[PDB]
Amino acid sequence: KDYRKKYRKYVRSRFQCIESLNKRYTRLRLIKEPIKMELLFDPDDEHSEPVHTVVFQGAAGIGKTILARKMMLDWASGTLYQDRFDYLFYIHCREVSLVTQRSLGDLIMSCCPDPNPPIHKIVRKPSRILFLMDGFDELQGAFDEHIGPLCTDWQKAERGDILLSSLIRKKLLPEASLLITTRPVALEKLQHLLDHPRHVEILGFSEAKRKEYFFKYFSDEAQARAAFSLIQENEVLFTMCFIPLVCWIVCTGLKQQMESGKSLAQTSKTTTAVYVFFLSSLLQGLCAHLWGLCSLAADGIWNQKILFEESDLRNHGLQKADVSAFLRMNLFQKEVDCEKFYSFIHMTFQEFFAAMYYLLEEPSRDVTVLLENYGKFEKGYLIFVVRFLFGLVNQERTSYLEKKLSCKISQQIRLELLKWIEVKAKAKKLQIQPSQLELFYCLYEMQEEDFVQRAMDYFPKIEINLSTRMDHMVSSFCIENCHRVESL
Ligand SMILES: Nc1ncnc2c1ncn2[C@@H]1O[C@H](COP(=O)(O)OP(=O)(O)O)[C@@H](O)[C@H]1O
Ligand SMILES: Cc1cc2ccc(-c3nnc(N[C@@H]4CCCN(C)C4)cc3C)nc2[nH]1
Repeated sequence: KDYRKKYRKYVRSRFQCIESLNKRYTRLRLIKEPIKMELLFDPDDEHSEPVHTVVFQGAAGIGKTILARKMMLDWASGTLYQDRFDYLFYIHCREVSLVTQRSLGDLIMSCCPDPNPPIHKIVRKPSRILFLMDGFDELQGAFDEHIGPLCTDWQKAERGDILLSSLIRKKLLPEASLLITTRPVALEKLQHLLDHPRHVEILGFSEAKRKEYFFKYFSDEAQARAAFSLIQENEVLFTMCFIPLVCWIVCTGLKQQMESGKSLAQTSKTTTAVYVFFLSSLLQGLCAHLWGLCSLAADGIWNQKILFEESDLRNHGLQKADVSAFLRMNLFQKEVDCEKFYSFIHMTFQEFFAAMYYLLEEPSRDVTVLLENYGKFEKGYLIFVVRFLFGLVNQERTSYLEKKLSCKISQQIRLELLKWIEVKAKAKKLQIQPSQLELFYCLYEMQEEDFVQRAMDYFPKIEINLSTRMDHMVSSFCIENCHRVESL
């Protein structure tokens, strides 16, 4: 009752996101599988009982964390679920340990600012509690559908996985509501726990909300109009910029380019080119400390570590003053509340530095054992580590950041990636690790006509499910680059 006011006051301040949240927040697209946020838990024309679990699936960098943090802010402001919920607990999945034996009560007290919250007054009305589980795919370690026995005691301390699994399966607080956000890769795992979920898909910015971001970002109109014109003139960038992280990256790259007397131009055609163009803006240190940055990201992927403490990055080379050269330029950030923990600006940037590690001119650098771990939740699926390898390996493509890669080892990786394509194409009897469309996403990043032409001849037929204009772009490139032993 009176504590709800104290918790709401805390949620109002901690979710300010001054990395205002509102000052940059742009309307994200949400579709049921046109949904009004307030009626997410309201049952449909058929159901009489309300929805208890709602699943937000969306792209990497689409803004799942920003939507969760916006919901938290709007709720504590009064706007959202004023009469539907009394408590909204934000569970940052990357911070939750899958092995750490903890109770559901312990978890709720992590979301509380005070040391002694009234945990019994809080779980008094479970139906009035909504668990905002952010980043299910970001749960470090293996999340198995076989873990057990399940939990039905909120006070009982069970293994992190058993605890989260029991909450998802609605075994723990059955009438408490749940909002799980995740990339669609991990939806295979999540589907096996969900008790009648209502699926929703985050589809980034609309064609109008794309322009809107460019105008909330650029305080000047003459800057905003010119930066959006660069996106309109570029077919690939325009398509890519529905993803808000892509908008942030492009605007920040063009902002650094604007700082100099350099006429606006981004001739980027691949996701790898977008990340290499962005990183090259920050290269004025990130040249001598490139070995550390890549080894830290690779070690943090092989053993599932998003948050690296002071001791992780100290042993990796980057000292106390090097981390300041990465924080101010926007490459490293302080997370895990007011504690000395440093994680990458995004999981896609960690997967980028993990991919770059294998290509630096000198964990292990065996792409063979890296590719064997592809498609596993316990390793982060490695979707982007492989994609960035395909793009960086690109021989007929070089910038400043690409010139610091061994041309001898990037050729060996090129031949290894082509064998991996041949293996996946022929033995299609897999319960999906690299889908046929995902293999088209890998060949798109590659871009080289000598490689894509050879890699395309392995596929017997084209069987893919096109969903976004990106799917029909990436796969059309591969179809155009595929031609038989005598087609004509
Ligand atoms: N609606 C939005 N408005 C403004 N920026 C956004 C929005 N959604 C995402 N972002 C940008 O994307 C970045 C990462 O997105 P995030 O919400 O963490 O997505 P995900 O969890 O799907 O990777 C944010 O730090 C921010 O720069
Ligand atoms: C910041 C940022 C850059 C970026 C570039 C591409 C994508 C992306 N990648 N793959 C998609 N769908 C395929 C479908 C087949 C299976 N594979 C694994 C997934 C869809 C999207 C939007 N997300 C991105 N985020």
